[PDB]
Amino acid sequence: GEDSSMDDISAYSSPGLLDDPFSIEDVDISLDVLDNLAPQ
Amino acid sequence: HDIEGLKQDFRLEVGDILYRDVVTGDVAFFNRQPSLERSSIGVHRIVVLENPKISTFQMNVSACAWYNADFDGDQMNLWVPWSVMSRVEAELLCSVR
Amino acid sequence: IVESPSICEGFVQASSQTLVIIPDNERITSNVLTTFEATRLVAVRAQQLAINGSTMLKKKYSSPIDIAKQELFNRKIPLLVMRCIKVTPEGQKIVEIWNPREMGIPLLD
Amino acid sequence: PSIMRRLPRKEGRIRKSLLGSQVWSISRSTICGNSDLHLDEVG
Ligand SMILES: [Mg+2]
Repeated sequence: GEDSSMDDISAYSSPGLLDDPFSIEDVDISLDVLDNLAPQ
Repeated sequence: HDIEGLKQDFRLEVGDILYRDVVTGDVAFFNRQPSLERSSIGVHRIVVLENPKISTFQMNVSACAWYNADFDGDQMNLWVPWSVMSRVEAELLCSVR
Repeated sequence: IVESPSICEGFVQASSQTLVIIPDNERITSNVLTTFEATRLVAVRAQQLAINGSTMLKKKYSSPIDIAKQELFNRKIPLLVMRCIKVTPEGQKIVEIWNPREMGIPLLD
Repeated sequence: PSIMRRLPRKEGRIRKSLLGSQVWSISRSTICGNSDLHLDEVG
């Protein structure tokens, strides 16, 4: 009960935690020219 | 053949293909992303800026309505047709008029 | 009973077609070239001039594109427009052949 | 690495290689104003 050699690694983090509305996935625009989307 | 590697030819032979520099009056496809409208790609007549200090694509402010563009840092693509078939099609179909 | 596949089916090669030209008095499509058709005619003629260079145009021009445009405008272009109307299941390919030297040209110069 | 993972997403085979294309003979630069150019002209 005191052993820590086989503790879950994912339990050291904070425990616990379809389309992204903000991701430009269907927009085919170059990543070097994204300033065209600036609100201006 | 490169043009520096040949200098003994007095002229060109009929049938050769010469790749020449882009001059004033050539048509060019001019595009701003995202291309949401049909006017997002238009064909413009090229004016070559002889000042070596200029690196920008310059256009009239009244042409910005085609591309939804402005001059706050937008970048636009430009390719010049070289083949005859695409260079005919640029003039007759894709001209911004 | 539905037995093993036979050679009568399994053909990948589509059978050849017969080009059926609609008689000139029964043509339904417009007698005016579309902008697409005129552009295609000029482009094809200009490329072929870049290949051959033989034209019957009286005036002299320094570009294949100018020669092709003037051939279209002066009704001297050696090309035809074939408008494919239908492909019949019995093999026929019904098309309309249009002579661009006697059609209306939409382009301007 | 798998054969069928090459297809699906925006960076996949269909959307990146077939529906779009890297091309030669093209240029890009910042755009600028010029009131001496006609509407159908580009500097
Ligand atoms: Mg901007």
